[PDB]
Amino acid sequence: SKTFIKYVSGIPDYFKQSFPEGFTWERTTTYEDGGFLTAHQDTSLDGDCLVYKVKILGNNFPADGPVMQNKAGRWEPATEIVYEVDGVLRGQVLMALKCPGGRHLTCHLHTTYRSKKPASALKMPGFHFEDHRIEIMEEVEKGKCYKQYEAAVGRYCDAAPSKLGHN
Amino acid sequence: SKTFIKYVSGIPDYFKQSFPEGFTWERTTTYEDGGFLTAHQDTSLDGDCLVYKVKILGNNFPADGPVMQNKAGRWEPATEIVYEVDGVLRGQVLMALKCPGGRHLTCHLHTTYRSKKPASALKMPGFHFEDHRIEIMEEVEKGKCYKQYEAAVGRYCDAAPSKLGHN
Amino acid sequence: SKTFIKYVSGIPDYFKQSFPEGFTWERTTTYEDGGFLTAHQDTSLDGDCLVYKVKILGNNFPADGPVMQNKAGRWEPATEIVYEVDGVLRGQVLMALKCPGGRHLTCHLHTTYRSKKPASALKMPGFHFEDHRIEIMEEVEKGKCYKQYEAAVGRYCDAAPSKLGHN
Amino acid sequence: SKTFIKYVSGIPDYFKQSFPEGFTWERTTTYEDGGFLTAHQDTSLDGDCLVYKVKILGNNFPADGPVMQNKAGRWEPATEIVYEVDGVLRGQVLMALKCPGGRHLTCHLHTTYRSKKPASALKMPGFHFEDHRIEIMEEVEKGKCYKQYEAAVGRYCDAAPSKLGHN
Amino acid sequence: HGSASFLKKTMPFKTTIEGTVNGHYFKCTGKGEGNPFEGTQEMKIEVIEGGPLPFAFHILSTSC
Amino acid sequence: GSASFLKKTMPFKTTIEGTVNGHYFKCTGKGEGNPFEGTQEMKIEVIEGGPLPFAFHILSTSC
Amino acid sequence: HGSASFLKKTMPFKTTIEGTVNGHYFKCTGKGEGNPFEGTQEMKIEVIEGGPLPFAFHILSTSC
Amino acid sequence: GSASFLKKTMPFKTTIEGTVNGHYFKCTGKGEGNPFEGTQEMKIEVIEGGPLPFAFHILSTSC
Repeated sequence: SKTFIKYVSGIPDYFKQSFPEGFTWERTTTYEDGGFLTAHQDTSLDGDCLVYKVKILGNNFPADGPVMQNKAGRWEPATEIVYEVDGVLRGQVLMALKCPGGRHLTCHLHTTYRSKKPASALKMPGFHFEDHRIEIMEEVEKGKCYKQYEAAVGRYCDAAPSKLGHN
Repeated sequence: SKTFIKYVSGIPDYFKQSFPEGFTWERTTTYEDGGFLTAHQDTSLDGDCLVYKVKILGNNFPADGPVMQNKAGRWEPATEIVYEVDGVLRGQVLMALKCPGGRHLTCHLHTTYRSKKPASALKMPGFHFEDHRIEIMEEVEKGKCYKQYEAAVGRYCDAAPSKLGHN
Repeated sequence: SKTFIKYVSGIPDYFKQSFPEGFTWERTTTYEDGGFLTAHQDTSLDGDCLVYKVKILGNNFPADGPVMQNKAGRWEPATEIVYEVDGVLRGQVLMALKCPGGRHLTCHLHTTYRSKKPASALKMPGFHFEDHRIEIMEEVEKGKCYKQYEAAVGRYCDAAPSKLGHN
Repeated sequence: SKTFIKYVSGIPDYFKQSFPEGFTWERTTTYEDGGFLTAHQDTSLDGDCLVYKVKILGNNFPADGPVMQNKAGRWEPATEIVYEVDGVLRGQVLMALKCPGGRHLTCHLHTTYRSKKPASALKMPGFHFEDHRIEIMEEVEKGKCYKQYEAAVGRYCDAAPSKLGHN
Repeated sequence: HGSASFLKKTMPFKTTIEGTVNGHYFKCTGKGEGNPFEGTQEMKIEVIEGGPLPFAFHILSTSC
Repeated sequence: GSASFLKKTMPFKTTIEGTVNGHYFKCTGKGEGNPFEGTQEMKIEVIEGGPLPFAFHILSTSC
Repeated sequence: HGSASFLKKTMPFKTTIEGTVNGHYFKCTGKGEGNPFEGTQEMKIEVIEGGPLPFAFHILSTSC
Repeated sequence: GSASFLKKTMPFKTTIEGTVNGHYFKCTGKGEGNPFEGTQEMKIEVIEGGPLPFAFHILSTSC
């Protein structure tokens, strides 16, 4: 849901720039214990309402792993690196499931984000970071209904500044 | 199209044991230059005719690479390792796409094969190899019609024998 | 050189806690174009002076790639995820070479950090992030002498705060 | 110990062509549960006796996994794909370590083989397979002495023939 | 834009998710609202086919 | 007996739907092979999204 | 510790690096200084064997 | 001719040094095989860092 990001430091907003037409994204997440989750998504704007259409194919999750055992705890926050490739945006991020017991199960998301606008109509951002905080606020019903929150910030690595004036 | 395999030596045939219900497979192929191709398939039997239904999601192929440029050569043969995991079958194989300039673009297939029969009704094979040769026999119409051949053999490593009584 | 990190928000400092005895680390970096760089390092404290001993094995770098062509530009900043595993610390980080021309070449570092103190003498940090800024301030002589700067901050994802009080 | 291979069909022998100077190899093996094992080797000929010098760096093996627990079973045979890249030889192979509980722990070897002769003095092989069977014949002393056997054959995919005249 | 007074403070969204994971088919629908410039959002997702999910919902979080 | 449902020569047909790098496509196909001999051939037709803007080779193992 | 007045403001370091990358052997030495609690540092690295490096120095940055 | 330096049966010897998961070890070994037949055997001795605290199997391909 990448339309909802707070960009700081003047970083161009690829997602908001892509409307009214919208954008797509495509992703494969590789889990450290063998699982793969691939997804394609369409984002359009129907009047004032955003509409998402997502297709998913996941496979090779180990029957004894936290996913197929339904023994995942919660996602840690994460920081995606986002940069221009082939005139579109690539993102990569390492996420970590904090399982009940303390152990983390990590995964690596590989994403391409594609505007429905031509690249010449867009101001492309340089290399930057997107913090993502995703949280289940409520398991309404165990494998049936969930309330989810996300906060996201697009920024540079300002905590350790460059000695050369680089972002 | 895994129903078409010549098995030798003792090796049980997971696929031909799965009828008339059939089987599914799920796969993610990772390409060395960043592409991912994920597929799920259903194999059924409709009175003497095998019926395949396939869903594909592929992403992150480089715009400047042989796949998106449509300048791939041909597939080499390959040897899949196949073994029981979680009461179903897992396979892994490295394939290699010959491309212009003497390049080989390799990829790694991660597959789970699931019979529609209960595992108690099946004689599961031990660890073995499936040699596969896949060849595009004709580009009938540039990017609209193709003819493809495959030969496959399920076997043990006969050429380099064990000294300990192992297959 | 992990002794030089500014920890904020009360995060325990695994590295400074490990002295006087010191610590080791072990790492494999996998590059997106096929290269691998593996390193083992010993850190000890000789009076007031830190002493590092590092062994490196790198392989499979493509002859036509930016590394073997000596056509790397500069490292982007990066953010490592750091967390406890097996009573020691694991880190993972995605780095990106900004090559001359704009294109980024990424890699994925997989590290274990091992105190020379027993785990019962240590306060282990929870899951957190380490920002790293590494910069060549001067190529004194092309493949012979370099002046390098680094800044590093250990922190939580504070820009996108939790709605549940999690770090 | 790649000098010991039986080649069939037309296939040039990169290793036996490399004498008396010899060759090197460089490899990183990635294990599905996170371990990495990197090795560099030098092969020389000292009057009738082959001499091997090996350097190893391994890391990130899980403390609770079969390797660090010393509860591995045995290696299955495997088939390496071998082809020319950058005027030297590349190989890739998937190996599978049988472990207690009917587990197979697989890994992926990425190798570069470099003759000490100039590439102009060598007849380079086409793409082919090397079948390898490696067996620990005896644990003479628990973690202090072992006897190991290997058989290898360099071949084409004979079992599943081409219909287009390809090896 | 001048100031925040002329930006849309909130924007609703709807989603449909269809997929298969380890051979299990499911479909979800979802409804939510967010603040596009503050970068926050909330949504409710319901599994309307294939529920209850035989795997952890968490593997779907980044797709919703 | 499961394998009694199979014959020495068998036909097959396929339907493929997908998206690769944002490009939607659909195929059908029809083949025949000898299952116990391990050989097969088929003809695949791109019925939507053709001519494909990527190499057909990436669909070979899915057909 | 009470206050920063009782922490070591700076600490020197020395390094030795030995390795092989794509069949090329090299050795480096290095000397530097950093501020352990401010999290900053600077060093000079010299290649004393196998120079000039036939690959980008950048692949050694995280090992120094 | 390169292969003229080789014989139907040849000995070999090895030296291995490494660190795995922080554990230093050293091995030597001696073997013999038939290079053209593609068969070989060897005996490996851990001379430092033994008994190894990990499975020997991870060193098999390096020996």
